[PDB]
Amino acid sequence: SSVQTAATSWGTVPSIRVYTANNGKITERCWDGKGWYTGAFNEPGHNVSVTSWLVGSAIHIRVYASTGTTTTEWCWDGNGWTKGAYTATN
Amino acid sequence: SSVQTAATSWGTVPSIRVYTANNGKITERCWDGKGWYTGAFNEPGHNVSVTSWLVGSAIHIRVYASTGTTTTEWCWDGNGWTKGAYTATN
Amino acid sequence: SSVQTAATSWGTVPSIRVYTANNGKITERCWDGKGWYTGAFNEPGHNVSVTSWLVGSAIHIRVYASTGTTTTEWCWDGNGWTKGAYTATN
Ligand SMILES: OC[C@@]1(O)OC[C@@H](O)[C@@H](O)[C@@H]1O
Ligand SMILES: OC[C@@]1(O)OC[C@@H](O)[C@@H](O)[C@@H]1O
Ligand SMILES: OC[C@@]1(O)OC[C@@H](O)[C@@H](O)[C@@H]1O
Ligand SMILES: OC[C@@]1(O)OC[C@@H](O)[C@@H](O)[C@@H]1O
Ligand SMILES: OC[C@@]1(O)OC[C@@H](O)[C@@H](O)[C@@H]1O
Ligand SMILES: OC[C@@]1(O)OC[C@@H](O)[C@@H](O)[C@@H]1O
Repeated sequence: SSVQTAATSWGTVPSIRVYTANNGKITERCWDGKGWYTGAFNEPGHNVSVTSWLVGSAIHIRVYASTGTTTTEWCWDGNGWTKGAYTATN
Repeated sequence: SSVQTAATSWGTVPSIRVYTANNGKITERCWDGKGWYTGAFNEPGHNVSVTSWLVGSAIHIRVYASTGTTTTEWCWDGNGWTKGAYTATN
Repeated sequence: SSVQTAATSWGTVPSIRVYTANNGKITERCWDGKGWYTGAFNEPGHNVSVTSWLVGSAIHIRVYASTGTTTTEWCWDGNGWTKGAYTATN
């Protein structure tokens, strides 16, 4: 089984985040113009998607991690990853 | 097996749409700033991807639903989901 | 068993790019307002994700193609697809 990725970007530099689900574990690689480095994201999940939006120059990322029929939303709003209010009855 | 998701967002509130493939069916959950609810999208499919774009204040969404090697495009343009012109030789 | 897609778009026409992973081959279908056609992207991979951003009117596209634990970044920056500096630790 191949890894599964999800990717988002913002601005014109750009900044890029790539999330990889590997055997149930989702980690994050980051680009800000000067080389790829490992990010703070680390959550369980066999499938992953992501969206993001800017307010001014402040980025907001939402990552959706799925295992079985359970999708968990994870939020970045400048100060650490927190669990979001997303629910879905599957 | 796990569900598969795809997400899109627009604006600064923001608005968020999350599409989930589950056992041959794709459904949609929506956020417009005050709680999650279930959206109009409801189409068969085992894999899903999405993109969207604003034209002034008007959002357009395209959802790509695939089963086997067949991929159907569904269009939102302000009032109702309609089948799109996408084709691909697979 | 179903094919896997990823989509991105830009501008207000819009331009759309849909990437399809089918049996270890990722190919590209393009829309610019006047009908669908096949693009120049052809790379090996079992999973695909995409992000894009505009620099003025010039589009920049990053496609992340994964097989096993290897993810390769492919870069469009106006004149041909080249391999990007993305690496990970998988
Ligand atoms: O690259 C730095 C960082 O804070 O940027 C925002 C998020 O992508 C975080 O996971 C990441 O650690
Ligand atoms: O600030 C976090 C939050 O309110 O952001 C908007 C949506 O993603 C919600 O699900 C989420 O809980
Ligand atoms: O959130 C309300 C709604 O009209 O927004 C646009 C589309 O996502 C529709 O499916 C959805 O029901
Ligand atoms: O308005 C619908 C439509 O023209 O929008 C742009 C593309 O998504 C086309 O495939 C689609 O048929
Ligand atoms: O539509 C023409 C084209 O050059 O546009 C940019 C990239 O998507 C290329 O693969 C594609 O062939
Ligand atoms: O111009 C190519 C490049 O520098 O663009 C930004 C990032 O996608 C890098 O991985 C990539 O090598």
